[PDB]
Amino acid sequence: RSVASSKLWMLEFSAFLEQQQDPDTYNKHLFVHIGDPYLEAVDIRQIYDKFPEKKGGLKDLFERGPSNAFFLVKFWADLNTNIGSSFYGVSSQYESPENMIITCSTKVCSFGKQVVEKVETEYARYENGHYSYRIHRSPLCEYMINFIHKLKHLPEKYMMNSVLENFTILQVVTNRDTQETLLCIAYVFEVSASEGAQHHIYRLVKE
Amino acid sequence: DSETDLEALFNAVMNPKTANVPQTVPMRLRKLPDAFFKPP
Ligand SMILES: *C(=O)CCCCCCCCCCCCC
Repeated sequence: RSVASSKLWMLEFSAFLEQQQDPDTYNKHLFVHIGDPYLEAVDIRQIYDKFPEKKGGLKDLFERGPSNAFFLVKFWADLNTNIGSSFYGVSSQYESPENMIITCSTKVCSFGKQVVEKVETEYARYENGHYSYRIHRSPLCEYMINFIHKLKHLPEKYMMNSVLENFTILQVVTNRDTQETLLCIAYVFEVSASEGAQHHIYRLVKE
Repeated sequence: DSETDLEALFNAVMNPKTANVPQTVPMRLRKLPDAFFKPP
């Protein structure tokens, strides 16, 4: 359990394109996917500029804590796919010892400025001595669909990484009633070169 | 101008002579883990 605080563990995260060939035939391409130990630490100050500032921003959230809820994920995104019959989606799954109502805020940022936010509310299901939360096939917002289209139409691969330098996603999972930060995940991106999607997961620390 | 301009973001890389975006420190020049740019 890498992306895990004391109160919530994200066991699954995937962004995908599903193409319907015919009513019984689907092709799914994963752009990125995640699916106990101590992780390498990253000085959070090294990335504050890439994420929203002010009240409710990354610094404010980190300072409010708890410190063990904050993670940095470095994705290598797989863009090698055929881009009417398309569905762009994001699926995620979480586990907690606690029965909570959770809110998941996902902010897409450019040059550390918020462009779009998706906000989802999730209720618990009891499962094998714990509580499970699932965001199932959440539609990828149009901004992200547009972004992916523009990335793929770039003539060169180095151009994609250059654009991605200033594209980030901040995911904040909160207990709706208490406002406790259960998970806060900062996402940074490069394009995958080796033929698929990969990731490194880090813990965010004060220094 | 607008920092969140999607067209401007891509134009800056496609047509560098007409780039009009904030200037940033590239990630590779930052104090980050050794394998941050080396995929598993
Ligand atoms: C719109 O609803 C914004 C929500 C973003 C969800 C995060 C999905 C991660 C996108 C994968 C990036 C691939 C592009 C390089």
